[PDB]
Amino acid sequence: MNIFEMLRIDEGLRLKIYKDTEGYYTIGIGHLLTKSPSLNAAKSELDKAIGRNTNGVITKDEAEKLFNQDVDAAVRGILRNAKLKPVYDSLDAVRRAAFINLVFQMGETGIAGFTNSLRMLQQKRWDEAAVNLAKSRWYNQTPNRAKRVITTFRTGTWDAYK
Ligand SMILES: [Cl-]
Ligand SMILES: [Cl-]
Repeated sequence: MNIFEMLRIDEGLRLKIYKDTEGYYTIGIGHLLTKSPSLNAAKSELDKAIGRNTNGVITKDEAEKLFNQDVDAAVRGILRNAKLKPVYDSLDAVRRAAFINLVFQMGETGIAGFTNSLRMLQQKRWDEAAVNLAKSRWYNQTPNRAKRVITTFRTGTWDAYK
């Protein structure tokens, strides 16, 4: 198991524009297109991201390409972020994948306040961090995915995902 397979389980793959859990226009492997309500604004962004007139549909290859870009940008953002970087550095390989998942999902941004959880993770207080992470809109909105991520942080293994 690796970050790609992990996120592919969490996000699924859809080749036609769809709405995500928050109601946003998405495509592929969790690739957010726009937060606007307009399906046309979504088709426009999609064509712009693909470099072709897509009519809201892409191929598996095109989906995989967006995915590779997005994981690369997720990692790079973490490494550029002064709050994130030290946590990431401190973690083992599995837990690093858990942190990447969290950022892919919610942006460098929204996780902005796992301030307390982040300090807990850096300190390696696994159980306490898992408890703190669970007190979040994140956990309440997408409880099954949150549980898997949380378990990866607690345990440092891929058990939640076999
Ligand atoms: Cl893009
Ligand atoms: Cl879920």
